[PDB]
Amino acid sequence: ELEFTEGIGFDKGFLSAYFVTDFDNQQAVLEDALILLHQDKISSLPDLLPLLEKVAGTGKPLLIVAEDVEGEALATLVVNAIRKTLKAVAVKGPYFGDRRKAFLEDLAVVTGGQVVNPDAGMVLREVGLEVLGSARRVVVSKDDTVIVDGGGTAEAVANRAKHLRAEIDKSDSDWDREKLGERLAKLAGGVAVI
Repeated sequence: ELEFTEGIGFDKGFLSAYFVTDFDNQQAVLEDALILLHQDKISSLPDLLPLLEKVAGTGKPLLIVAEDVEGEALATLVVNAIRKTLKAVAVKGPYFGDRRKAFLEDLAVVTGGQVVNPDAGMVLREVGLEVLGSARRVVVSKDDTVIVDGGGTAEAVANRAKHLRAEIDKSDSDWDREKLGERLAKLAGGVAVI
């Protein structure tokens, strides 16, 4: 079809009500935000602090999409979001297994960021603003997240789309093909135009 819903979204909402910016619509709204995509779970504050201090210094709000966010890391995130010293929201990644990791890569592609993957050998404590994606607008609801106009490049998006189409033609499972198809549809609507 030619119709599509603006931005890229998934059925995962905020991890804490303390991140809510508008209780009328029960959602957290971020404008011109920075986006951290983390493969694993974020819990250690020391490991996350260095990047958070950098982000806090930028004045832009932050969306965090990880396997899960908890412990002392979630706490300082909540606290600083309340004080507004760092307007942020933490959300959990949508799917599971390879599909889960593949979707974070999709998000990184459309937002122009880089997935932080400790399993690959990366270390959060040493990453800078370069690993962060960007989006003109982010809206996190109780059970869903939508990202509008990501900062990804034309070639990264085009290549990812070509990659998904190839996966669709080499798939011998209708169930699988359909999942790939929905990722392709979402991908397209997440990037910024003009």
